[PDB]
Parts: sequence; C-alpha cells; structure tokens
Amino acid sequence: SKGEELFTGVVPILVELDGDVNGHKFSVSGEGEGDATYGKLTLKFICTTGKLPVPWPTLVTTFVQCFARYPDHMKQHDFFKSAMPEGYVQERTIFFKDDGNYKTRAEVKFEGDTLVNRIELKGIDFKEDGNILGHKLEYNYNSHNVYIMADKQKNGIKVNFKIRHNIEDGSVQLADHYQQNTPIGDGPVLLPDNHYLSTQSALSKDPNEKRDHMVLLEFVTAAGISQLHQVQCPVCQQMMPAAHINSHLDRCLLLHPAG
Amino acid sequence: MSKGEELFTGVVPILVELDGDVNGHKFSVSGEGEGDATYGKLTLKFICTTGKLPVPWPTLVTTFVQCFARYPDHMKQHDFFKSAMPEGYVQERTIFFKDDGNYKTRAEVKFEGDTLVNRIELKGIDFKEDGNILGHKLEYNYNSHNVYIMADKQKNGIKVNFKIRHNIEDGSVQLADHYQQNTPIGDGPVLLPDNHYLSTQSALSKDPNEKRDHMVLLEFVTAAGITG
Amino acid sequence: MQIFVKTLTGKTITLEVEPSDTIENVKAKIQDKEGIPPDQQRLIFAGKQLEDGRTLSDYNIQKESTLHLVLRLRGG
Ligand SMILES: [Zn+2]
Repeated sequence: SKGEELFTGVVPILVELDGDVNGHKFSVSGEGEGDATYGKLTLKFICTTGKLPVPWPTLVTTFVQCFARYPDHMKQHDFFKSAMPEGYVQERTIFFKDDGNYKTRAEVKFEGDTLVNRIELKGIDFKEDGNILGHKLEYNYNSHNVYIMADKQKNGIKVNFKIRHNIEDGSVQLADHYQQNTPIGDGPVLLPDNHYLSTQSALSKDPNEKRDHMVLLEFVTAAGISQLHQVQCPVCQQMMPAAHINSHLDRCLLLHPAG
Repeated sequence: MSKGEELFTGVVPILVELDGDVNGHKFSVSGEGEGDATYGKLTLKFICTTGKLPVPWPTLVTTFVQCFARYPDHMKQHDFFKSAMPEGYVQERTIFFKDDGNYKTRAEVKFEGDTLVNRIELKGIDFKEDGNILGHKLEYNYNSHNVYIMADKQKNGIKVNFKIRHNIEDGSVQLADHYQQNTPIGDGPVLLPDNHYLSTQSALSKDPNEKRDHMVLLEFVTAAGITG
Repeated sequence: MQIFVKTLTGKTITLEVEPSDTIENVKAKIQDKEGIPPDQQRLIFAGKQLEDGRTLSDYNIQKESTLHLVLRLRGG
C-alpha cells in the first residue's frame, strides 16, 4: 500500500482528548512516537485540567493501530496504514461490565510529519462507588487479542475485543470494546481477512512529573493468518468467541422471539 | 539508605547468562541490555545460542534483576536488592506450572565491574511432551503481576511469592506458581523489608533483523503496598 | 431479486432469489456458490432464524435484505 510507505521509520505522534464522564469534564494531551517496523508505540499523557476523574488504564485503548507490525505475509491485511495519510475515523463503544460505558470518536490522520489522534469521549451511567469512579483499578495492563473483520458495506473494519482491567482487591473488571473504523478519504483501502493484532502494554510514571499523567508503552504485532475470534450475535449484538455462537443462539433466538 | 543504592542512580548495563536443562533438552541463552532504576525500566535482548529454545520464551521471563525496581522515596528502606550490591545476592526459585512440570533455578546477581550480571542455572523435570510448555502452546505475550515480598531474618534476606498468568494458544490460562528466596552474597549489612510488593509489567517482542531464536523484553517494575 | 448473506468471516455473498423460494432452496444456492453443506447453515434475518419449509416472504424478506449466516459444524 501507499499509506504503508509512511511507516518505515519513527513517526512522531500527538494525541488530544476532550472527555466528559458522568458530568466530569476533562482534557488530556499526549505525544511521543510510533515505529511500525518493530510494532512499538511510546507515549506520555498529561491531564491538563488537573486530576483525571477516571483511571488512566480505562483510557489506554482510546489513546493508533496504524503502528502495529504486520508481518510480510499479512501486509495485504493492513487496513490502518492503507487509509493513510487521509486517515480514518475510529469509533468505539466500550462497556464496563456491571457499570457505565464510554463512546469515543476519533480521527487518526497525518498532519505533516506527525500522526495525530483526536478524540471526543462521552461517558455515562457510571457508579459513583464503582471500580471506575472509585478509582479501584490497579495501575497496570495486560495482553489482549484485537480481532479484526472486514466490513465491505462500510468500506472499513469491524473490530472486537475484551480488556481485562485488574482491580486492587484482586478481581478483574472487564471492558467489551466494540469498534469500527472508516476511511476519511475515497482512496482505496485494504479490506482484510479475519485476523488479530497481538497487543501488550506497560504503564509507568515519569518520576520528574508531578502533574497527573501516564507513560504508555505498547507492542503490537498482527497474527492469526477461528473459534477464538470475537463476533457479534446477529440477534442481540453481544460479542463472544466464535466457539460459543451456536449454543448462545439456541438460547438467544428463544429469548427474543420477535427479533 | 544503602551503599548499593548509589550504583543504580543512572543507566546500568546488564548481562544475562543462563544454562538450561528441561526434560533432558539442554540449552544456553545469553542476554544483554540495560536497566534504569530511577524509572523502574528494564530492557533486554536474549539469544538462544544452542539453536531452538526447547521451551517457550515467556516461561523464562521471570528467570531472566529485581534490583532495577523503582522504589519510591518513602520505600527506600525496604530495598533488599540494591542494599546487597555490589557483592550481590543469590536468587532461588521453584516454579510449578499447573498440571505440568516444574523449573528449579539458582542465580547469582551481582556487579562485575560496572555491568549488572545475572548468571542462572535452570533445571526442568516432569514436563508433559504434549503439554503447553514442551508443546509450545503459549502465546508470545505477557501480563502484569504483583510480586509479594517478606523479610527472611534467619537467612538475612527475603521470601517472595507470586503467580504468573501465561496465556495459551487456545484461550485458556496456565498458572506458574513462583516460590523465591533471595540471600546476600556478602557479609555486609543489608536492608530487611517490611511486607510490600513489586508491581510488574512486561511486553515481549522481536528484533525483525535477528535470525536466531530470540526475545526482546521490556519490564517496568515499581515497589508499592506501603502508603505515602 | 438479489439479497446478501453476511458471514462472520467478514464475507458478503450476494444471491439470486424469488420470494417464493423455500429456505432449503436458499441454503442450496448458498452451497452452490460457497460449497457449504445446507445442514451446517443457520440463516438469521432481523433477529429471527429461518426455517426449512417456509419461504423468503413468510419472513417478508425483500430485495437487498441482508441475511446472517452462522455455521454449525455438526448438530445442524
Ligand atoms: Zn444473542
């Protein structure tokens, strides 16, 4: 692809977010760099309105899958770099199990030398004393598989995955990510076969930073060219691994007899 | 708070050497990189010099220098690992893979001149031929864990425990129970810590220009559990 | 008339049909283009499962409707 050639070498990156969660208004800025050749993304973020009113780990996935390493044999499945430099709109709804949700809408595009990610986030229905507003998430991150499916009729992708957020008391708070990406231009774009991005992250703090902040390191590699693939029930839209769709449907069809 | 502590104020280069035997398959690995205790950051590259690594790379992450954890200011009196430097400490483990065999490890961690060196003997036994380890069924990834630390007065060191969660090809999770003990090499005074934990995170990756079996490893480690 | 059938493998098949067609015939046409045996096919439209012995109009399926195909290895 054409966009593809833009990602040899280190690209500077800039992130901006305006958020509103349960009324709480906030802003975050970030910058660093992405290096698709390794799959490596490094970024530092500052809440510029002061104290972030949600835990930093819940914003990790919100804060550029164009930086994934696609291996030679899968380079024709890389939708993200193909939509470059005009970019793509990334939209999500993220559902925090037994708590609220975020809806996000982002434009990821080149502005001259830098890849920018600008995000608007709206969060509702959170519990004042849940894991999110009560700040009960540990400050760490795990590894996930990000499952990608083409959406020809939108000329883009449907992407689904579940985030495992560790909680201070030892439990795990789940966050189901329902994502889609659409090109901003009318340039042609690679529409991929089912695959996944293998994602690993580490969060830290800059010890000479007293502002509320996150340093994030991400490693991302495309793989998987399936019973683990996270798919949506065509009845109720819930995501689940492919292996479970048949037994889920047997029950779900009977539950929603009018559909 | 200790002499060892001053050795860690900047970027310290690191050497890893491992001699390995799992169910009879013998292997060596050399690794190199640097750690930076100020930030809690560790970067390392490992090369299996005997050919193909006969175990999955992630089962060896914990075996391959907790002296590089960032201890916050109000926790610096609890840092057993630096206090033992430069002479160093012995780090000993048994690691029990659920429904499978175990690793026993013995490692010396110490300064050789100005580089921090980790020399490890590993022995693995009772592994299943078609199990996740010998069958290479582990995903090439890594999660976060808390590494729990207790003083061990009688042996003038620490006892440590945690469980690693290793993700399997098929979406299951396989646990590795770690039992660890750290014992100073020298005679010098050392800091014996109140209970606390290391918060650990790792990311595994590849050097696309390396053709031998290898692992790039990034660790962030930060001591916690005691309030500021 | 043309309709689409969307798979979970991110794939869209377009199909030639008449509203008089039985589900079983539609499944046959699917087999004809993709090689998938009719008995591994479950077809879903606006949240309902399509039954053998009924027709595209029994479910008020029109031109350009999108169906969802889910495969069921055995037990179908
Ligand atoms: Zn359903």
